[PDB]
Amino acid sequence: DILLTQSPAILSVSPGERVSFSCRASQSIGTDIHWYQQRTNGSPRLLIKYASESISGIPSRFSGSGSGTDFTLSINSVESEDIANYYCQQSNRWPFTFGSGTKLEI
Amino acid sequence: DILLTQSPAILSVSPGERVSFSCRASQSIGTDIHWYQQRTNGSPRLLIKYASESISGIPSRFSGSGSGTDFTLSINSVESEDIANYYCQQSNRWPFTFGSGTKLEI
Amino acid sequence: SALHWRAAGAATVLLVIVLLAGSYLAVLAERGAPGAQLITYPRALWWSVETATTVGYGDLYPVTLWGRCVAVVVMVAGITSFGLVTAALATWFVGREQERRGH
Amino acid sequence: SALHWRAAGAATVLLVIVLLAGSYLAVLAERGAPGAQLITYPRALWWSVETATTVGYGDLYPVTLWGRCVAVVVMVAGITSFGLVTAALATWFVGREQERRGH
Amino acid sequence: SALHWRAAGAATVLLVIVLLAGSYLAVLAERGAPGAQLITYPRALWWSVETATTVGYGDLYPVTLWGRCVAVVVMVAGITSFGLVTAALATWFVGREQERRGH
Amino acid sequence: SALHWRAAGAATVLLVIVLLAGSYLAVLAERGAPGAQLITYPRALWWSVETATTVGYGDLYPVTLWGRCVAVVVMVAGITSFGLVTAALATWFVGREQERRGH
Ligand SMILES: [Ba+2]
Ligand SMILES: [Ba+2]
Repeated sequence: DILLTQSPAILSVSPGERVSFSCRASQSIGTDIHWYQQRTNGSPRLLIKYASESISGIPSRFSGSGSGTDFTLSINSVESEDIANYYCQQSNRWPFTFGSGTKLEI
Repeated sequence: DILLTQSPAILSVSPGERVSFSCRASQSIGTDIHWYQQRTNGSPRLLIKYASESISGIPSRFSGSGSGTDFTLSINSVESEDIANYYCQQSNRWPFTFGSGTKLEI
Repeated sequence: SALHWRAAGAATVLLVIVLLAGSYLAVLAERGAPGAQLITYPRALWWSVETATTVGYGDLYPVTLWGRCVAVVVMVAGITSFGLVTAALATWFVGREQERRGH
Repeated sequence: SALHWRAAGAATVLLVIVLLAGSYLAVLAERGAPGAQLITYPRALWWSVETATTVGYGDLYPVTLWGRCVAVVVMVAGITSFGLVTAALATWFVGREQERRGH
Repeated sequence: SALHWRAAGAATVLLVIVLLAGSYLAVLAERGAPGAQLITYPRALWWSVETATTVGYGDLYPVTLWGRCVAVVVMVAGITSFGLVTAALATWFVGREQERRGH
Repeated sequence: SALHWRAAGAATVLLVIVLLAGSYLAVLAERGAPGAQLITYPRALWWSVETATTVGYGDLYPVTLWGRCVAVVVMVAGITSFGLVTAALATWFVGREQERRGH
């Protein structure tokens, strides 16, 4: 089954800097990767779907890119509200799977 | 997205010797690789297209070979006018991408 | 009016229904099978079309028994449909040539 | 009754037999060949169907001479069968249009 | 002259136009989509031909909605064209057999 | 005797010649192209058959302009041939139904 690797586990950045989260799939999955955000004690929240399609209601600050086995979630000039755990998820092959997640630290 | 690796970054050769530049693609791209030459303060100039097709007006000294994920640009008996930076570029999958480039040193 | 022309239409509507039911049933049959790729509706619908036309690119295909069963119905509907239009276009060409002659 | 409608049936029964013999012969011909994947009956049967319909997904194909020979018979039976129904549906549409006219 | 023979020609010219527009529209629709391979005209044109004939090798296929939409028109034109010649060749064989008999 | 039945035969002989010339020309056109796989006669011949029937498995396909050109002739001959038999089987079914009726 597809394994989603998210490394590093923790990401430290300075306020307003640009940050990129990584997600590698153990096999080619086209652009069937989606991103979620989960704040402390919160529920996951769809950020990006199909690797780069912006979701309605998500700051323009958020963007996604990649295809095949390498995917990147980026945030332009991070800010306190972005402090959270980020997960990737694939829908290319059954069963759907999740990455281990990356923590954003300011 | 396709990653083009060009190593070494610098290549040292003696006048008139034969030299070969390398370009590896992170995935099979057939022969959809092209080569460019860029001299100091110059614009890139197409040298070879589709891995081995000679371009009109380019010294016969220049040749290209490869397929799949390994490509080579060769120059027969290098000469001062060849001192420059060389780049590879793929058109197999969107978006087009460039290699990091290799510097020829005599 | 003319039966042939009716069967053509009947088969096109029908084919469209089989394409739609096929997409839905395919996902239903394939989800639950490790490695299955025919598991979301939009691409399943594209899969059904490439199956009915027999184009086959090999970017998607069923890997379970029911999926393949569904596949067979889609192929047969596509082939039978596309072949029924041809039989329709022949009864037309033949009926019109008769005039241009003497019937 | 009507020959065409009979040939259609004859060809469908026949196609089914070729599909079955094809699955069996395929496995027999492919086993023994390194890298061969058409080596178990259930999937061989699915392979025969995708071959006769010409859908081809490329998930399975013969790699030996006999296998390919078997493949050619299945393709030809499928194509000839599916094309014989069409010729049957045409003789029908044509025979019925004649009435709706004046024969 | 004869309608059927005309439709055949009409469909061949048309198919050629759909092949050409198809190659152009395909590239236009696929460029911008990560991983897309149907992104240069020459190979797109070859892609359109293998699609219209339904040969499908799986070396190239659209991965975007518009691309697939374009694909469907090419398949349908190819199938409808290739099936219209057959209906044409039948009206011919039928019209000629009538003579060799008594009409 | 009957033209249709003759064209069928003519097309089968012809198809066989195109298959043979196709295998030979394919190898000739593909050798010299890095990564080309259609480069030995036996498999080229199998390739030509899967192309003419449009089965396409995707185990082999031309990657050069001439190869693809050769491919197009093989596809068209296969399709035109297989579609000419069908038109032949229709003129037969139609000519025989006429008797069973009143012509
Ligand atoms: Ba096909
Ligand atoms: Ba195929």
